Amino acid sequence: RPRFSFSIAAREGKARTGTIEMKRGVIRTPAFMPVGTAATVKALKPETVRATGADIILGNTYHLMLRPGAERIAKLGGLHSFMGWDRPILTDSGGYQVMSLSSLTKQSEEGVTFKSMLSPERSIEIQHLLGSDIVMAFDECTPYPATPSRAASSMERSMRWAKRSRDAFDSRKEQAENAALFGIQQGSVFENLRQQSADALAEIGFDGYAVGGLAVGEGQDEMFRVLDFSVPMLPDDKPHYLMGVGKPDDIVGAVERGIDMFDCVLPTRSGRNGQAFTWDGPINIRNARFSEDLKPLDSECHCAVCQKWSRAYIHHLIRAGEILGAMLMTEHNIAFYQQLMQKIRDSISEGRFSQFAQDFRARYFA
Amino acid sequence: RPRFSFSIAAREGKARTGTIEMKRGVIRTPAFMPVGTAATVKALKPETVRATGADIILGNTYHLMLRPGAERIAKLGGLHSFMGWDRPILTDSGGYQVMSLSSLTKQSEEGVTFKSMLSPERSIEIQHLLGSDIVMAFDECTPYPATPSRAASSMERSMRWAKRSRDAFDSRKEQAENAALFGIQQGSVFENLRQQSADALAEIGFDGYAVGGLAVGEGQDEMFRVLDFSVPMLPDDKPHYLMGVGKPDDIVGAVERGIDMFDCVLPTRSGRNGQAFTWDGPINIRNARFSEDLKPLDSECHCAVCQKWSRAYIHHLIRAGEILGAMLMTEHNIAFYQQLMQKIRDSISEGRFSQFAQDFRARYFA
Ligand SMILES: [Cl-]
Ligand SMILES: [Cl-]
Ligand SMILES: [Zn+2]
Ligand SMILES: [Zn+2]
Repeated sequence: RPRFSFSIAAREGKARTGTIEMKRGVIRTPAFMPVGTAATVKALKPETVRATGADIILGNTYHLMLRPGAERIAKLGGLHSFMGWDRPILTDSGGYQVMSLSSLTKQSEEGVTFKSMLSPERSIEIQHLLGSDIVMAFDECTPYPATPSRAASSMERSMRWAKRSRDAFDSRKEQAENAALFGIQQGSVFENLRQQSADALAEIGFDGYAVGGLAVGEGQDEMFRVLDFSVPMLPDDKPHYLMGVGKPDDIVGAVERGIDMFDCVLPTRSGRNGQAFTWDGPINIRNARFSEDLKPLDSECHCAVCQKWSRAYIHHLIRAGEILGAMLMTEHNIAFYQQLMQKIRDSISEGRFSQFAQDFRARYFA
Repeated sequence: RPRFSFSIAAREGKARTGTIEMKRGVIRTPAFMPVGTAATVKALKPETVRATGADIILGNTYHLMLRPGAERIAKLGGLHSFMGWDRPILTDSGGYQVMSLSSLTKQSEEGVTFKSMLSPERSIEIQHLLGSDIVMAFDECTPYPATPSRAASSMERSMRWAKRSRDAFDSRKEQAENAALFGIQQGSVFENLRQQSADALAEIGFDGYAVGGLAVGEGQDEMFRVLDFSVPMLPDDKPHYLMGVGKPDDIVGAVERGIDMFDCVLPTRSGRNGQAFTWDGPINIRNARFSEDLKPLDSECHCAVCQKWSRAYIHHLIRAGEILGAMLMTEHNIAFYQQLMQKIRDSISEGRFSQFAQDFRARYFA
């Protein structure tokens, strides 16, 4: 396999389906990436992640650079070996969580200093030490809402940081030859800033383009409005990655607007909290109505959990605080997300994605 | 298969190896039973429990009679169906944990009343509703130390309760025809009381005989001293079950004294707390010395954890509080216990158990 090759096999409107080929494996798109915080997809062995259909996982950098440390992971053979996942890993830059999770942060043009310095150069180096396959440029995730002036200042700094990220990645031969680098479009909800950001990123040149700054509480209508004008600004022939999204209906609508890749903690985190996704909408398995329900979490789901255990049993486990409850809910939810992506890919390939989206919504929101 | 058949295939001194055949499966003896609290072996799917080599698990009754409730489990199809374990389950009577975990307990000849009535009859009924394969008679676990008078009074009540348990079990045709009933020897550390208890139990007649009251903080020397005279008092041709034991060296010495069955929470509970069993003794994986150790938990262990992950990774997971850490430590520890039992069975079958016990101790305590 090549370092990186994205091929589009079929299209319907703005939606696309295809593959990314990388040295460590093929990624089917549109793709959902389960999130690995701290070198684990919470409550799942990697073989179980793979059994759900995942082709790639996201590794959070912020936690790993603190514990166990990036240099330590490199000394131990890299993240893939360490956690036992041998397929592609996309790593975030660490910049978003440094702001969310640190104390006493101090921002400058050089980077961010924080207490538990992270610059573009150090972020790219950390991602190299982890052995990331898809490296994210280091940027500033603009708060929402943002004034036009502040959104512009933040986007402009992020574009300067994108060039620094590109140059740091290219100056490390092993990384440049074996990994890919994605740039991140910013600009808040403002069309002119989104266009300037797209133009700057395309001039630098990246292997893929993320739409940043949209998992920030703005609501689906506004997110879709921004995607409507933002995704067409990005190069058509490269993957489009919507960071931090999202709920099933967010994914469907984002694919309808040209997005190829997704990640979010919802299936894992909300699974451990008792929320199970089904084709008829989410359910909270802790509800007393499930205490004697012998049906599986979802009546059509093909996952191992739905083949073997009832709602009543999982209700009991989650109410009791049992680890197996978290394991089963997470496996089912990640499997549900992968089945959603498979239905999306198949429907685009067959020219019936518009109908699929309509049928999906009618049933999910009934 | 029959309802119950215990066959001894080989013997060395007081040690025995053989099989218990029951409707739901064969149990190889000496046997270690992983403990299922609240209808789950904590942090493991049943298929993983089986992959470690377990033939039978122990279900705690006290928790289940409270949550989800025995009648509810019966309505849902029984414990086996509920949790997805189709092999034999031994259930405790609930009497020990009612004393440990309840408030405002009130004891009488009829049974025990408590706040979150449990009589011999109700205990046997609960175990029936769960669908237990091996039912334990309801008894009083005598505190340690106990005066001779108090040990005698408690043992005498337990023998009256053993007869009530026998009669309740026999009066339920489906239970009598499909399950087995074990009686529990009491008498604290006193040889004369242990003999009276053995005689009373043998007169009633049971499918197997437990040695009760020895997982109570008395120390290994005293436990072994009591086993030395207590196990020969029980019928030779029936299984001997040492309840609540124990550490690996406790198991080896108890087998040398004629015990066939064991259960304890040590491998599961202490696994979640960071203690891993190895042929060279236990280690605490949280210790900083393991942070860069690429070896598996144990250098000879055949378990899936030791084939795939390093000490350094599991150290990281346990320090981070990650669910996968609990999963991996528990799988390894239960696998270690099953490998110990396999080595015990093979060495007795080959007439070299005395040498095995000596070699085991020399290395485990080096
Ligand atoms: Cl998560
Ligand atoms: Cl436990
Ligand atoms: Zn499922
Ligand atoms: Zn192992």
